[PDB]
Amino acid sequence: SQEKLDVAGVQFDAMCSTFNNILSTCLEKCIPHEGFGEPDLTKGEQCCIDRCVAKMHYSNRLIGGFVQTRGFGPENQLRHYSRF
Amino acid sequence: PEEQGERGAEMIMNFMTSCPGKSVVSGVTGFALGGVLGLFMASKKSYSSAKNFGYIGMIYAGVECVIESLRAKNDIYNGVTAGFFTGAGLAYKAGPQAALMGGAGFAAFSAAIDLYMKSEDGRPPQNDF
Amino acid sequence: KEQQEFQKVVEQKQMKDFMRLYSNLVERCFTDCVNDFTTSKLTNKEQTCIMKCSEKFLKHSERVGQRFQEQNAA
Amino acid sequence: DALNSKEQQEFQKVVEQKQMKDFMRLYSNLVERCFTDCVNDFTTSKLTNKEQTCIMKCSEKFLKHSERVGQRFQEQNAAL
Amino acid sequence: DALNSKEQQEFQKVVEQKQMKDFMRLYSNLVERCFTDCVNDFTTSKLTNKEQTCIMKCSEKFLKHSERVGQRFQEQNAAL
Amino acid sequence: VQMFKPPEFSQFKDSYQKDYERIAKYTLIPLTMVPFYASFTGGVINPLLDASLSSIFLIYLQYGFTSCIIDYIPKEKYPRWHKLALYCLYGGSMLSLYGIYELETKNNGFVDLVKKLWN
Amino acid sequence: QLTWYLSSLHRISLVLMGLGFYLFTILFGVSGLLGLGLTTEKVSNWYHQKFSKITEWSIKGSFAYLFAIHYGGAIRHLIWDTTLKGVYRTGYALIGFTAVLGTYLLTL
Amino acid sequence: RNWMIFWSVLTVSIGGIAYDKYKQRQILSHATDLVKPLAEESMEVDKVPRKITVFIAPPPNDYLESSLKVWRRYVKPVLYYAGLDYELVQEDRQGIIRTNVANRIRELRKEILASGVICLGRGAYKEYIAGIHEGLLGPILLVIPIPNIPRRIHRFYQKRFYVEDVCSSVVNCVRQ
Amino acid sequence: SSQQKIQAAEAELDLVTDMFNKLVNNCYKKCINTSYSEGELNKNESSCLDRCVAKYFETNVQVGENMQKMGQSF
Amino acid sequence: SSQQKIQAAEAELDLVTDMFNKLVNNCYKKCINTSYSEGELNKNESSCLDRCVAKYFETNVQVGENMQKMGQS
Repeated sequence: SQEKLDVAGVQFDAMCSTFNNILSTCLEKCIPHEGFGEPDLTKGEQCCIDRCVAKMHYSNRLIGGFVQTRGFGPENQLRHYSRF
Repeated sequence: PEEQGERGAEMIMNFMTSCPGKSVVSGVTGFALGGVLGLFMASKKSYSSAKNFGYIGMIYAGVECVIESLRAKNDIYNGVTAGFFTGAGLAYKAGPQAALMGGAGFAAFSAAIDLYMKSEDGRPPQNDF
Repeated sequence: KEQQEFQKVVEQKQMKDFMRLYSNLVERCFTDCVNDFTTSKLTNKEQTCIMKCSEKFLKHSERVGQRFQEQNAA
Repeated sequence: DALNSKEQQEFQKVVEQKQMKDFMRLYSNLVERCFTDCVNDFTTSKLTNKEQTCIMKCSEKFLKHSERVGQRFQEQNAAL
Repeated sequence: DALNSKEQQEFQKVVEQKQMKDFMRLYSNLVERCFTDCVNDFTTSKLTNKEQTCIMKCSEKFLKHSERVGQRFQEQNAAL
Repeated sequence: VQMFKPPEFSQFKDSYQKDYERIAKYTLIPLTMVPFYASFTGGVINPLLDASLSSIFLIYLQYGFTSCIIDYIPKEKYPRWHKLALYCLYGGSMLSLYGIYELETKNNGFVDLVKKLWN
Repeated sequence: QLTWYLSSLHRISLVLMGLGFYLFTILFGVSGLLGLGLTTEKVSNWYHQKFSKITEWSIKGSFAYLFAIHYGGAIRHLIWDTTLKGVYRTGYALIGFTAVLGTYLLTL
Repeated sequence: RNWMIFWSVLTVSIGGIAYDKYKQRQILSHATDLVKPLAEESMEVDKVPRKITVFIAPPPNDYLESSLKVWRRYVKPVLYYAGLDYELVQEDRQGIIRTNVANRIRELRKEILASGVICLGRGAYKEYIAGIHEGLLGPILLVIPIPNIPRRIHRFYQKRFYVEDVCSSVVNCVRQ
Repeated sequence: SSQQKIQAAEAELDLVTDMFNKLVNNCYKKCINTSYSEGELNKNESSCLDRCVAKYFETNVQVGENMQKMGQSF
Repeated sequence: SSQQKIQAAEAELDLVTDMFNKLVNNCYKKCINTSYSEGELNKNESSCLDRCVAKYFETNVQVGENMQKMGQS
């Protein structure tokens, strides 16, 4: 079944985009931009990455719930696609 | 058959890393280093020196690893409180002002040590002049 | 005549751009007001801040889409 | 997704293809981040020793950060 | 990479298509850059002549910058 | 005819428990106003202040419990339960430090717990 | 006498607030060495479900009245900074400040 | 009087050290004087700037890092400002500068028959002029700054004239 | 041919899509206050957004004229 | 086949293209100033860009070796 296959493919893409967003944001937030003391990241960065991915996954769940309440979709937001 | 083995490997990683291990490995390290320095101290004395240096190492690494599991950071203002509470908890048995001065001196010593070990990985500058 | 596969790739580009817009929304609304990572669970203040940010970005995107439509039609 | 059968074998190959694409994108972002952080000495035209230690530390810290966020994302999606 | 000698021409066609698509992407990125860099005032609906000149300086500086970096890119990728 | 003293507690003889208890009291007095001031205006409070407040509260409560336990269970008389209850005070202090640390990170703070119990 | 009254009130407020603080801290202490997972939300939900209104109000009134006794500990610090007209004035100011602070904390 | 004369000799030693390093920082004003001709328009694709090859030899029987110190701290801002794309040819043994320049001239001669310079040190200039006389005659602008037990302290205190000499020679090389 | 017309039809929407995305991102950077106090835009923000999209289209046409000026037509 | 070879070449092409885009953006951020004073390419920046593309290629080579040290690609 091709249709269920690429339905699972776009679902995995929706997982992958969220995962890359979590990874880039928790990279930016509390890995220090100045300097690195060592490889094999320390205790503080481990704890901050755990708390960042917890806060970030809960925030992604909350916003993905809220934009369905406010009706945000491709038809309601992407007005510029109606020209084509 | 392997579930308890992999859980034991994960538990020994957690016990060697996530601050219980941090507290006791530096404690026995300070104990062995105090037993080494007791050869120069006696030249019960070596036992008291080993107890003192094991206390110093254990409470410094424990307060550091519990401040750093807090605060979500990996910067300075860590050692200037870890050594402060180390000096307080060590020279606590005699005098409040003496505990304050001992904590302040140990905080300045830990800050100097962290500024020596830290001002080499700070940032590659715009010029090596 | 060739517009069916063209509208298929328009729909695919639409889905990709919608996912990118949603990810940029979540990225901005996170990165703006979660700046203290001592706790591991969101406070009431940061949760209200995130809901305010998502509402503001949604109506801001609608406003920008309206003005973009009226300056693209002209 | 949920319905897995004999057809999931090609799905895992497509997942491997997408994982190769995502690792190439992650490698490019890794090079960009490690160049942005501490390769900021522009007198010479070759990497000095401090920038080499920077690039090693930034690369290993970035890979440990990526695998940490991957396993914690799995542990957070498992709970829900 | 390495393929048939007759297929180099269609390869050059898709190289040209990639070049014009990247050219339009560079155009949009330049518009974003000196919209970001030089237009901080938001009291009018028209551009100040000072911010006009800047959009002049950004356009020339980023395009000469892009051509210099493209030449050095061809020079550096000639070796490797 | 006299302005004798603040009412003294059973301070330990060799230790400087009176002075450290005074220090914990005098720094705990203005520190408790900070959640009251920051809670009156809005819902804003930050950790490392709830943690320090609960830790100073713990040190002060441990001093109060040692003073009441020396006052009521003597050292010279009935000393068998006394060392065991001192050890249970220290075990409760350690388990409560771990509870404070689990309340600051995995939860939203002890002052937030107090407010969610009052609400 | 007033000194026995204030010292006994200080002692009983200290020990009851000590049991409350120690219990609420080591509830989260024993959840971390084990795998219990007790949040503030779960404990607050259980406390608001299993307890009725009037017992909650009595607990809140007791705790808010006894916290003003430790601000009376700040008052006995104020006498510790340096007579019967002094100590009776501090006792009357103690009980009045305790009453108005318990009212203000019950209004919260 | 003991602690008085102790802190007196300590503060005059530290005052001399701070005065020498402050004057070394003061010569960076004339480095900024060389930053003034930097702001000139280079072209896009054609113009690659004027290359100043620099030959580095260590002082005799000790390490390369002394000549690298006198290279970096004093000469390299001057060549980094005014946009002069330098190149560094350093040696650890003897003769590598000589065989480098001689192999360069020999490769130019072999290629044609197939059909400024700032060297630091008396040894580097010796090997460079030997490489020139070997490449031009044999078979198939110059600027010479000079790098250098209580004499070490006397040089370490009389340092401002040395960095004035090196910076004045290299600004004469860059400006002219 | 078919690939030529589908490439032109792809580019004519890729340009407007990337312009909309960069418009939303840059106008959210420039105008919107990061300190969220309410979920709706103020009367100042609603005007500065219109000035933002207007100034963005002016920058687009000026950069187009400047790239036609010194850049060759090829 | 021809389509497979063309896609295998196109992957290399747009890989090199996005490398070039990130290169342009980073070396613009590094020492090319944001305060546009004169409409020129300065003599400092014209060597900045040479050293910047050289250092970026050495950075990409070094990270490509550090990936291949470990068991990955």
